[PDB]
Amino acid sequence: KAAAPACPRFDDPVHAAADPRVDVERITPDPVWRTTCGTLYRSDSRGPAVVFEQGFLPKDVIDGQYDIESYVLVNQPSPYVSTTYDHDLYKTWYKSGYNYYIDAPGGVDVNKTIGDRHKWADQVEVAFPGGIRTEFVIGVCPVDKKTRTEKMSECVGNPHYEPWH
Ligand SMILES: CN(C)CC(=O)Nc1ccc2[nH]c(=O)c3ccccc3c2c1
Repeated sequence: KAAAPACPRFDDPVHAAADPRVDVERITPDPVWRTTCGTLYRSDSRGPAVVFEQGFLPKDVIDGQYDIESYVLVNQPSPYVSTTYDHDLYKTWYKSGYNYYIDAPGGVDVNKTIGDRHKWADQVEVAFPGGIRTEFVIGVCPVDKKTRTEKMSECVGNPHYEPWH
């Protein structure tokens, strides 16, 4: 056996962003940034050909909803790309299509920022302001809709993934 090491910390809290125009000072309430570096996940209907080329881009870094509580409660275009600590959250998204695997620094830990008592706390969300560059997307597994399971012989690694710890 061996015990795991601690995580590298980038000076820039949105180092991972695919759209660097995001304005960290407009995030409300004051963000509590994730400091761990385990695999995160994102259920998305968008296909890997697109995600591996572009990364995850947010809907609207300019005029989107920068208030995290508002974004979480009432889905609206925002500067954030949502991910989760929970490998299995894809089972709750119908027509999910894909479970993406993400190894990215930072992100806003939603429950540490707005509390763990709101309606969607069990999503254990990490919100990435400005999204996530493709170099931080490990890969993807397609999801079988009828059983809500991963088609594990059809997982694909992202050729652009760059390990960093
Ligand atoms: C960037 N938009 C396409 C995303 C959207 O409007 N909703 C959305 C779309 C996909 C999402 N996927 C997730 O894995 C997730 C995990 C924790 C919390 C939220 C999500 C999530 C939310």
